[PDB]
Amino acid sequence: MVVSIIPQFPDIKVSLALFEQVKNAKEIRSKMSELSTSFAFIDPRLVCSGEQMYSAIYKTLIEVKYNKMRTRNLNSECVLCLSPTSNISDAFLKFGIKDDSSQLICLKFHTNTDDVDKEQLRTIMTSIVKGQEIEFNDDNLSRFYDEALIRKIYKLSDDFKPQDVNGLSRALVDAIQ
Repeated sequence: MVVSIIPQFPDIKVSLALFEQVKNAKEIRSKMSELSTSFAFIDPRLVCSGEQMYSAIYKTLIEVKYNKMRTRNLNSECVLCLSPTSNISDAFLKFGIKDDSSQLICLKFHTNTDDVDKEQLRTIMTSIVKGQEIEFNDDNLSRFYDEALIRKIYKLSDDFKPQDVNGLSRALVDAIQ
């Protein structure tokens, strides 16, 4: 897993873990709203890069710090900011894990943590998720995204013709920012 801190928001830490060969996506999805106070579970088919996720996390803390929290918690707020929609139920429907998900991103905002307990967190995540943790990095995210779904959901122009994941990513960061 990765623990990420934005310089201009020094008291917030976000942990990101990536899981593959996930077996219990259905069970997790059924408890998604209840689980949101502890984790967001995001469908990697919609996420092509780390910078996409970091851009969403930044946008989240900006909206919350310099505006208003629209949802019940930061984990959910981040899913809302990752998505083009203004409605959280729509964001969960599109970006949350699906019954048929075989990979997932597990995200958690820590506000009160002075120093994240990485072994405890990993233990809890793996108690909830039945799958194999792999590194949260661009090499792995590049494997699991679905350009078609991404194009449709972020409303990318058919004219828009990226040459690689870097180009696609850059356009998503733009949509998000």
